[PDB]
Amino acid sequence: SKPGCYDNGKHYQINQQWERTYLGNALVCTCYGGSRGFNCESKPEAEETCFDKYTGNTYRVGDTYERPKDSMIWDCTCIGAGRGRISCTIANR
Repeated sequence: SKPGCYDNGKHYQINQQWERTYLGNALVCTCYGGSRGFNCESKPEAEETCFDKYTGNTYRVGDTYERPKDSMIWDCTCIGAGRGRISCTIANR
């Protein structure tokens, strides 16, 4: 039994922050203890906005917007966050 935070082959102390990588991309990490653990995250850069490479409009992350494409309707969601994860899944109903 012993607390601490082992990452990147280093021995940091709880409540400590360090820089890592998720597979192969920037990814910071913050220790919360031996029980809470740590939650990594990519170099923050203001999360709350889109672009819509399709046309290039402005949409928030807290709002959905359908997008008619082809003979199939989908409900695209401005799931930017990290950058742009606009998920478009067929209508629920």
